[PDB]
Amino acid sequence: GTLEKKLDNLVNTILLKAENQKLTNTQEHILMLLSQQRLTNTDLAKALNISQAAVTKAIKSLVKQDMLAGTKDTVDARVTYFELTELAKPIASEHTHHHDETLNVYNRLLQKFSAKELEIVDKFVTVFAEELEG
Amino acid sequence: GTLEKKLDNLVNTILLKAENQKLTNTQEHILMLLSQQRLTNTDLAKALNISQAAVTKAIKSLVKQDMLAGTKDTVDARVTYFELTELAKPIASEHTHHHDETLNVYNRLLQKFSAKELEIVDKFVTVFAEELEG
Ligand SMILES: [Zn+2]
Ligand SMILES: [Zn+2]
Repeated sequence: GTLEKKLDNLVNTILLKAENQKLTNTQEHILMLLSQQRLTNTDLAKALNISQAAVTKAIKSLVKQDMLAGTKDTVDARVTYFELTELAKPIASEHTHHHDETLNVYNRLLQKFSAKELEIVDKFVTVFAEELEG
Repeated sequence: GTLEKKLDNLVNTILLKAENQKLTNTQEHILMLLSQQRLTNTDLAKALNISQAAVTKAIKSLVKQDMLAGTKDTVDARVTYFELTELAKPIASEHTHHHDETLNVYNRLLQKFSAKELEIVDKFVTVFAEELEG
């Protein structure tokens, strides 16, 4: 019962719960992002903290599945912007409020902690935040 | 910058980093578990905190991929035990020490916290632990 182990479990459940429980999470969160405005491959890599290449994989699958449509900027031809299609919009929404609920779960969970206890939680989830880069 | 949001991000990166970066994590951790001893479908569901059905999906894929072999108990015919095959063992090992490294990352990360700060961390990762059931 080192906290190290507790951490490794926590993450393991996060992965194994997602897995088991057709679109990737990447795909789901791309749709979610493009739900509130259109964006480049590059905004999206930035926003979601992933490779350009990973967006372009997901993007292409989405386009194959009629989810998404690329339409080029009329000042800079290099740039393409993606909109959702009608088929996607129900899907984006559904995922959007799946995420609204998980925030309540997070809120309720955090309520168990004094607001000074929480500054450690904040600190902790913050260093944990991007020690996940490697 | 509510901690709620910080949490939802943390998890999101955990999922999107795993995804992008052929075997599932379930599969990888089943192999990992069966690396140190043989076990039922049921030990494994318990151990990994997932449905019986999810183990049997993963198990069957593994058997199709020649990773795994079921051999029945000689006192209770109802019970099947799974061993890894030779093809699997390199794979289990590799994943085993991928996990050895992530523990150092976790350790190094936790070192930044006073040992009283850490009792909150422990508390926190513990309630977070299985508020992830729903
Ligand atoms: Zn999501
Ligand atoms: Zn793993």
